[PDB]
Amino acid sequence: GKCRGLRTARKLRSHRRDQKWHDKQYKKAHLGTALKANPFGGASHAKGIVLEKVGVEAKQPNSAIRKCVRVQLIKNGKKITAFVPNDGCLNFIEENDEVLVAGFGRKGHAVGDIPGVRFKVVKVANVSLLALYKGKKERPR
Amino acid sequence: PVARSWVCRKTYVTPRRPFEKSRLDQELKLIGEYGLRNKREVWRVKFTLAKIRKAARELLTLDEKDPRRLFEGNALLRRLVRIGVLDEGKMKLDYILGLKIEDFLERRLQTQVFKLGLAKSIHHARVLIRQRHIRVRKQVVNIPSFIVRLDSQKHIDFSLRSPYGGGRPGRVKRKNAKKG
Amino acid sequence: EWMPVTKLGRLVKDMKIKSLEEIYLFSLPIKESEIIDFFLGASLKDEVLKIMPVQKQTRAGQRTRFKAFVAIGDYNGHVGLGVKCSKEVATAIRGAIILAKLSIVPVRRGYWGNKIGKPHTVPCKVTGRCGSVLVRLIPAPRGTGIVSAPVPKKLLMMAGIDDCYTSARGCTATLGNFAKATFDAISKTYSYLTPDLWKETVFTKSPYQEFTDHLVKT
Amino acid sequence: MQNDAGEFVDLYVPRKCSASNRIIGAKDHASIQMNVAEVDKVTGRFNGQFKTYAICGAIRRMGESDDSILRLAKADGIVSKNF
Amino acid sequence: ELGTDPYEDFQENWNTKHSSGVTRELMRELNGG
RNA sequence: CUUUAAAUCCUUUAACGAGGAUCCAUUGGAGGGCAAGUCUGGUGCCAGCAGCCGCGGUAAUUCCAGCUCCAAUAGCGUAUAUUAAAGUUGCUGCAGUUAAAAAGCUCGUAGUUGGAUCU
Ligand SMILES: [Mg+2]
Ligand SMILES: [Mg+2]
Ligand SMILES: [Mg+2]
Ligand SMILES: [Mg+2]
Ligand SMILES: [Mg+2]
Ligand SMILES: [Mg+2]
Ligand SMILES: [Mg+2]
Ligand SMILES: [Mg+2]
Ligand SMILES: [Mg+2]
Ligand SMILES: [Mg+2]
Ligand SMILES: [Mg+2]
Ligand SMILES: [Mg+2]
Ligand SMILES: [Mg+2]
Ligand SMILES: [Mg+2]
Ligand SMILES: [Mg+2]
Ligand SMILES: [Mg+2]
Ligand SMILES: [Mg+2]
Ligand SMILES: [Mg+2]
Ligand SMILES: [Mg+2]
Repeated sequence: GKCRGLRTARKLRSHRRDQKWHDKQYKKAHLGTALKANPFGGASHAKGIVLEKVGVEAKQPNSAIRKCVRVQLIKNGKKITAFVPNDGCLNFIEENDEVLVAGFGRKGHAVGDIPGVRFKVVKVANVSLLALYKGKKERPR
Repeated sequence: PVARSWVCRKTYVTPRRPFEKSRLDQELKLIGEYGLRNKREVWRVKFTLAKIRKAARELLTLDEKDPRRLFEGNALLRRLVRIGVLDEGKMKLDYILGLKIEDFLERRLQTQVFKLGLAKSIHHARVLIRQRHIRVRKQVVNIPSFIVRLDSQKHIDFSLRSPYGGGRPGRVKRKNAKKG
Repeated sequence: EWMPVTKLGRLVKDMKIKSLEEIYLFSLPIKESEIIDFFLGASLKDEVLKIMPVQKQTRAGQRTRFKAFVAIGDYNGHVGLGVKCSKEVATAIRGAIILAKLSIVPVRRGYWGNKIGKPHTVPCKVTGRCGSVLVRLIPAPRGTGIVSAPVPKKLLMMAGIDDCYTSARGCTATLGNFAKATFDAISKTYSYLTPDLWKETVFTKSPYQEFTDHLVKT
Repeated sequence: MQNDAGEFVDLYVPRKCSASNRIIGAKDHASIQMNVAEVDKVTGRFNGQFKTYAICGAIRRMGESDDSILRLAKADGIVSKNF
Repeated sequence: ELGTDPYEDFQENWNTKHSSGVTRELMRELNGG
């Protein structure tokens, strides 16, 4: 069992400090490898340049073609696959455009049928996708 | 460095469960009975009562002869009796835990204007108060959430400048009289 | 019309027993549902907690039955729980109501601090177990309310408890075990020996022994 | 049991086991409430008075109700001292 | 007119797509809420 | 008019100023978790939705729309860090037969702990 002596504070504290490293989330947050590997580098959003448009096949048992864009970030130059979520919003994005990209909602984990996609497009050409979808603002042009 | 102050605090707490049928029914009953604008006004009084209960419970863990308990529970009971939620015969520290939110809701200016016959509805009372028709013993008050002290209960009236309290007729009366 | 088949039922029907506490004192098992209707009567309210489909694998395919969980109480010191499985939902609900009102226990209520007025909380900390579910009830100050999950809260309200703190451990997603554990915890209130129950017990005539001559006639 | 005013506030007062002093609950169906008759010291017939014992089911399951009843009867003088 | 029976709906669709709905209906028929 | 170094704002006051009082409240949802429609028209494993379970392959309670209905409200969604939930880091307070787990066995320094007894 555990030691219950009156002078065992050092042992208890040292053991807890050493056994906190077997927690997945504590080690992920305090090790530094995840932060280094994160393309955003800890930011909530990022800006990138749309390299191209791609279609990702939805994982089984669902069957569909999810429209995504390959983009390259401006601050570090990494390449990222982002999702354009709406019905027909892929026609609002042109190549070589500048887009704002945020996370998908699961802190770096893939969401839904889309395999290996953890980012989504928020604004394209400095206007929000919601405004374009609802017809409140037009593309600058 | 500046000569400004940054002291402020929130006056309400949101419930943990967003969609609870019983809580929604109770809060809507309170809003309908006392003519409140939204759910936040209920949560504000709930927070006030929670703070009072927390203080009372903290003072009930001390010894009866502790000087701080005797000094501060007496002040708390005096304030509660002053605002009218408590009674003189029930000035023990245990009766504070027997208070309910309706007791604090009954002391608003909006409900006291309606209960005194100045208005024919609680919503009408709120409208009258907000439109500068009600005065409290000398002063025109237009805040519905004004908490009426006991000694001020007798001193609610129409303002002297109000068309109702002997003042000049309003815009509509003057325009209609000009019409004919 | 009610025709009792046991001595206790005949005594209750013939107005020989004043209250259900007389039956509770002698720990006499209750086998007829009409006794509780005779005593508690209109004060009883019930609520269906869950309808659960279960399946048995056969050669031709699965056979499905439905299990109803029903909690009942009068909000004034008595509480009961019942579970019934049947082929049809309505039959299971009726059986669950009957079984719940059959197994009705009284609840002991105590004070948190100064003993002024009517009791409002549990006498002390009580624990109930069912499966892996552990439920702990702790006395609370007056006006606190019930701080618990939705399922135990209904049973606590039907028992008549106003204020209580609640702790729970284990897989509480099992609604049946979660309800049965808190039902056991509530039932354990009258089984706890507190210093105010240290007085020696004065025995009294049992209803079987007291009304034996009347039972001989009928 | 009772409040500060002294008024008793309980549904009922449960009876305790005579052997172990444990509380006999409302759902304890293995408990026994037994009566032992008293006889006249001169004739030996039924006096009409009796002594009441109560045993909880936990003791009965232990098989210790026989000894407990024997000791209770010896204490009350029903059983001879030189048993 | 008697149009919908919650008991039949639950007993038939308890394992179908519309189970989570019919259960939610059945409780409304039982608890009155 | 007052305010102020001079102003602005607030307060105080003349005159004008509300019936569609058009002097127009929005943000997200309506299968469950979780409050609220297997209503109607399209589409037909496509487009799409979906934090999770899942929906969509010709009668979609879940997509695109109309109506209606919910929640908070001059506020409401989204992404990320963090706290409670977590008795899933357990000092209070977790586990180690079979679900993850006790060193192959023994000796032994440091550390931890240590039987009664004195007015
Ligand atoms: Mg992993
Ligand atoms: Mg599919
Ligand atoms: Mg689970
Ligand atoms: Mg809307
Ligand atoms: Mg819709
Ligand atoms: Mg939902
Ligand atoms: Mg619902
Ligand atoms: Mg899946
Ligand atoms: Mg169709
Ligand atoms: Mg359709
Ligand atoms: Mg945490
Ligand atoms: Mg905790
Ligand atoms: Mg974790
Ligand atoms: Mg603890
Ligand atoms: Mg564990
Ligand atoms: Mg193993
Ligand atoms: Mg070994
Ligand atoms: Mg050593
Ligand atoms: Mg020693």
